[PDB]
Amino acid sequence: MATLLTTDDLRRALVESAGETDGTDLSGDFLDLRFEDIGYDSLALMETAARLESRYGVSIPDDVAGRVDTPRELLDLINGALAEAA
Repeated sequence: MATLLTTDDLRRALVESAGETDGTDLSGDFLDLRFEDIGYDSLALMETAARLESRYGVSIPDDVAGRVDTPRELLDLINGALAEAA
């Protein structure tokens, strides 16, 4: 059945990596947002992915992690790798 990331799962990654709700409101849907729009660098995106990567046992290239403009594609990317697992 696999284990995919919901809006809460990915939200936590962003929030926890940034700190603790530091203006980073990913409450509800945040897929149609942009990382620059929410004050994120790819550096934090690495950290975001890494925290999830470690739990789910996935691995995404740093260059690919720090390439997503929208949180949607970050979710899409990890869920893609999650589907590459079983």
